[PDB]
Amino acid sequence: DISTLPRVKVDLVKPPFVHAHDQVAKTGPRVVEFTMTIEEKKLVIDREGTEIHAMTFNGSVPGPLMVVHENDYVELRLINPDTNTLLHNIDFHAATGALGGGALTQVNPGEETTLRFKATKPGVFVYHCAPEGMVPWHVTSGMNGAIMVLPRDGLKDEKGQPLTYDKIYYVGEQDFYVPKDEAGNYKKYETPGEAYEDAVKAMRTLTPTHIVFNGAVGALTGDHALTAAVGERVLVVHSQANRDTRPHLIGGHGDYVWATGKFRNPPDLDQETWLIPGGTAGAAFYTFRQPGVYAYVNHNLIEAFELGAAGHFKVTGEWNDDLMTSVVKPASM
Amino acid sequence: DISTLPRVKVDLVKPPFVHAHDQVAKTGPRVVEFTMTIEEKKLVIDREGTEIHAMTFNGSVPGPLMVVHENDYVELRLINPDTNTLLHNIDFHAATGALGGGALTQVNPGEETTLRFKATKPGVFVYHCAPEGMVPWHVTSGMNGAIMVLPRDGLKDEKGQPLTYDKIYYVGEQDFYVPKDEAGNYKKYETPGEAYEDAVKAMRTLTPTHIVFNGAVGALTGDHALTAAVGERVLVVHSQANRDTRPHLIGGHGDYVWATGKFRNPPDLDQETWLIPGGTAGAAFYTFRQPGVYAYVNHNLIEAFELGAAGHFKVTGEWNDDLMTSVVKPASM
Amino acid sequence: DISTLPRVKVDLVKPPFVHAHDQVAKTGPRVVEFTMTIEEKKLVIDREGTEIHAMTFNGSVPGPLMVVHENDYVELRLINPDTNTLLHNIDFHAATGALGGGALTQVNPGEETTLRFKATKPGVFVYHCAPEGMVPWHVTSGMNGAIMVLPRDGLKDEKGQPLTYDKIYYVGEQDFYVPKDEAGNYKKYETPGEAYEDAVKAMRTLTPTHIVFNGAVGALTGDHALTAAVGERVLVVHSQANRDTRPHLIGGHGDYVWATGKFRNPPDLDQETWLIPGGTAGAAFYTFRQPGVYAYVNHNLIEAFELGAAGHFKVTGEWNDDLMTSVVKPASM
Ligand SMILES: O=N[O-]
Ligand SMILES: O=N[O-]
Ligand SMILES: O=N[O-]
Ligand SMILES: [Cu+2]
Ligand SMILES: [Cu+2]
Ligand SMILES: [Cu+2]
Ligand SMILES: [Cu+2]
Ligand SMILES: [Cu+2]
Ligand SMILES: [Cu+2]
Repeated sequence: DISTLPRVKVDLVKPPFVHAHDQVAKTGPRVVEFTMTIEEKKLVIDREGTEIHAMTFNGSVPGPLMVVHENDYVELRLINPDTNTLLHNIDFHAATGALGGGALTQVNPGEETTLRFKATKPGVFVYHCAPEGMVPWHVTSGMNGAIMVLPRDGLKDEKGQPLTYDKIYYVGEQDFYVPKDEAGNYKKYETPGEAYEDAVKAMRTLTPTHIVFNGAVGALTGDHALTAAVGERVLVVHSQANRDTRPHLIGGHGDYVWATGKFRNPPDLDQETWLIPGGTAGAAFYTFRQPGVYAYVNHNLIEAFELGAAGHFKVTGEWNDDLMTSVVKPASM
Repeated sequence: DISTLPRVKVDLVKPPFVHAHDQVAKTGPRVVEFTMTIEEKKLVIDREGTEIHAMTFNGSVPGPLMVVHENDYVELRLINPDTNTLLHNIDFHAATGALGGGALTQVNPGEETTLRFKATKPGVFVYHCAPEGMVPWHVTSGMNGAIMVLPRDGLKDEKGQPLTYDKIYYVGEQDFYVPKDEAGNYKKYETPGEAYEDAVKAMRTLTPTHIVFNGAVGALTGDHALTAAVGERVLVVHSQANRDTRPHLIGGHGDYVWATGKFRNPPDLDQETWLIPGGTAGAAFYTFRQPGVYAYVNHNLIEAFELGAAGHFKVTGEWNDDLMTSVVKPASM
Repeated sequence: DISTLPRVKVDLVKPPFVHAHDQVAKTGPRVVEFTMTIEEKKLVIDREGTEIHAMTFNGSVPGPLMVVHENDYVELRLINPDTNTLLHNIDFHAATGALGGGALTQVNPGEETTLRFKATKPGVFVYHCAPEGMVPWHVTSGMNGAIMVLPRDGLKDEKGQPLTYDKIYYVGEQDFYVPKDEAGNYKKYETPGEAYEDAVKAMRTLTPTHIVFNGAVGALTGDHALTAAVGERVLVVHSQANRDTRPHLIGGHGDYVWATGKFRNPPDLDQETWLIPGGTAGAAFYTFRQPGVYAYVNHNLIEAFELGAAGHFKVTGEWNDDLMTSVVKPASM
């Protein structure tokens, strides 16, 4: 009887940070209550000032990472304020039935709904908007995020021993299809419905104009670089709701990788690069061994360094010359 | 001595249905006799009336699913009637030697051939036409299907216990490269050889104009939706002879997935989405838990909902409110 | 103390051949000394005479395969002669820290450097040039190769028994983005810096003009086909530094495949086709069972047969009619 279970309210935080949670469940099954408010907003996605109408869950691209344990219930209050202009809904790939919830959560501006589902399968999963006849348009406008369903006993390695992360980050990777004039210039629009009328043609090229982490070129750099210390164990959750990606930590590895995101499977070990299919979340565990700057990319390096799918870590601590050293620094002899 | 083995004739059926077979082999090794007749035909592939010259095995795109057991012999009589205009052949990815059979099966219009191979490796496998110098042209004209080579003791899970499907469907996914005029309009042609003269340029864009299940937009919808009941175990075989895909059951999962199709490997569990590389067949097992409409897509949602890679299931039975429920239906308060 | 370890000098050889090595380490950990000299050169990449400025490690596309054992030290002397025009560096995906070495190895024309790293993780790994702000440009100009880090006890199967190859080949697969005039004709240039000024636009299409093995259309055919004998065990290492590929041996299989290249994981069995993500090396083991010609392709067959990602094996020995036979040769009846 679900009414006899504990209810716990969670306040979500902005990616790439993740709300506070316990890896090992410290209670029995609960009803975990989340509220997300839909926001349509203009977003500047590149250094050039290119502007799109973003369709967001909770004001961000990606939407926030939700975290529960296996056989908890997710209870989502989804709010579509009348300041928005479109009909939206939500499909959880973690959920079973009703198109992942999409059939039950269609909210017009001025409406709200509350969906409950049982998180029966452990892993990281995409969630995304999916309105009939407008699915790729909403998704590729940024209206996607992810949910992590932890095993009740936390994460385990390929031999059944614990893997405990010290830090967790959520990297949402977004393909955008910004329409262009005949010369190749990106268009801007006053409303989402104006933007929509060039969108299907732009999408049908299957060629993104931009591919970004955390909603913009350079978003996970500078004052917003990801951080760690030598010795720290970091889980990087990575989603792509519409298009394949191939994450890579430049100067590191994925020590343990669930490339298709599902924790009942043993992780792949020692990955350089892994394929997260479009429509999937994956997760990589790494223990930092060297200080300094790292880049974290989609390893189609064009997509990374030209189209925006690149962020940075800044890592503190002790350089290990056994692991790597410059024997003779660059010089002319 | 192959001449001392039983011979069994199989009459093939039209995808997405699959000929009758036993999961667990009820006889010893056999010679399993199949006949396929090549048919070049005009095919309307979209709602707009776009017409291509399809190059088919047995009149369908995809060709039919053949089913045998490990260490059976496949004996295929391949017929190229003189009503056709091109030279064709067949390459089985299940087979060993002679370019999968392609080197031994070149048939002009008016010719037939009979190939035998031993199905030494269990899994689902692509088969496709592959005439020297015209390989992608034939494949991307629809001239591909798949063969399932079951283990003699049936399918097994990640721990060695039986997996028994109640229903099986074969989803062939086809990328087409329909040539366009300068404005973007799709061309039509009177013969395959006329179509060929714009084909290499269209293909070289690496950008399909259409991506369809069972040979057309909407083919696996309406009166041709796939069906199941709550509680039924369904195996969905999925092939793509030329281009990567990423299948996803909207509102379900792949409970057990062989994403690259080979049953000696333990399946991946609880997948949301999986990558079937171009040139591969994969297979997903799911037990339905909720009634209603599902969509089954390539989860590049542009490819799905704009280019045609989407079908439906209609599932009968009992809604499970523990698994999912609308707590507050969409409303304005 | 690294100074107390043996030093062994290796002279590299031209792909697809691989320098001599021991599968099972016959010494303790060593410092393995490699020298590579950077060469910018014009390269003809197709039958039509299309010419690019290749940026090479050691004169070849791909660069040579380096081979060491787990917990050896790689010590690379990287030489950038003043006959070159650009600044280059090297990132080892096998290495830990300093952007895989890229931060420590920036060499102007006329300079050299020596990097040492510990090969702590077994597998095949990409290495590539990666100069800040010019990364995809160098990589897609051919400036990438691979390194194999063998387990000290050699390769093992999915059950822990030895896998010993008789032959090894290295297939580097290169995506090129040759700029075109308005009609679609490929441009030529007198220097790399001239070529660079059309390069970012060509790359941003995400549509290669050419996709080749061993640096040119047809490079692994004719007098340069790969060779084997029936019964021989062959390891094919395959890398793609920038873009996904899907290798396939036409008329064979990958009996044991590490599709993402890392030997601590059990191989996938009996693969028809596998996905090597861009930014990765993979490795497939096969025992030949049939003589004759094979093709080895990227199984996007357009990429293979139109854009150049196809090579051949010529295999000697005994045809096995149990495995495959023509029962009735093509004929009209
Ligand atoms: O090595 N990462 O580009
Ligand atoms: O959740 N499937 O689009
Ligand atoms: O069967 N290989 O194209
Ligand atoms: Cu929406
Ligand atoms: Cu989805
Ligand atoms: Cu054909
Ligand atoms: Cu093939
Ligand atoms: Cu370089
Ligand atoms: Cu890299």
